[PDB]
Amino acid sequence: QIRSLCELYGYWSGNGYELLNNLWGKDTATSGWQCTYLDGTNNGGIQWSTAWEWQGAPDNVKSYPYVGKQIQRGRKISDINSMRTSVSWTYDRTDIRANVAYDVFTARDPDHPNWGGDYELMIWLARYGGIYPIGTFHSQVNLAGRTWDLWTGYNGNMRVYSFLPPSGDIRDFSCDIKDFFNYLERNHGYPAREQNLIVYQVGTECFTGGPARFTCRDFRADLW
Ligand SMILES: OC[C@H]1O[C@@H](O[C@H]2[C@H](O)[C@@H](O)[C@H](O)O[C@@H]2CO)[C@H](O)[C@@H](O)[C@@H]1O
Repeated sequence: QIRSLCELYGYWSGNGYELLNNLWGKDTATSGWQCTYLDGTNNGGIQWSTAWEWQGAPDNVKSYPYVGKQIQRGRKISDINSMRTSVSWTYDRTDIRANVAYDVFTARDPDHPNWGGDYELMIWLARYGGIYPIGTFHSQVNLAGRTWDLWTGYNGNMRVYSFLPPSGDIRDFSCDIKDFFNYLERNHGYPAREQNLIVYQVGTECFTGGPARFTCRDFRADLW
């Protein structure tokens, strides 16, 4: 690895991307740790991985190490035409409580901190160990060439929309996240004309299990 980010909130940025050893829930663990590795920045993308083991509090996320596309504040979702992204990943085992997911926060306050927002949009590519997203099942949705189970609910005052695979995982994925926002704007009254983009990320939410290793073989993201 080019960089090993094993400290709490160990951080790298470059090429308009960033990487964080984002162990935001680790104090709920009874044992374990996690490191995030920058493996490469080849071909306009990022190659990275994370290794971990956690015990305790099986409904509590311990971490969400992520790669993020850096974005400028003050861009309304309605004024973003496209958020094209692809990811290729593997997990070395699936007998763990964890997901793989895109995470996007938006907020009416363009200076809202990066830990949250008014709204959260997640696109889950894996659902291991019997975990649930925030909220309850809403409806099925056709986007990005797939069918999704949409779940909705609240994390504090933040409304969370999570799009889940009905079965299996999706280890190679590409999409335009604006398709997901446009669907929410049409059918859920999502106020895209007053919501600003805060973060644009992919990573893995880790609850319990391991030793486990997530490998992001390639990540690319753009927006226009
Ligand atoms: O806490 C935020 C985190 O929640 C995760 O869902 C939890 C949920 O908080 C809890 O109420 C329920 O009983 O357990 C689930 C896990 O199975 C959610 O999966 C994450 O996306 C979210 O970041």
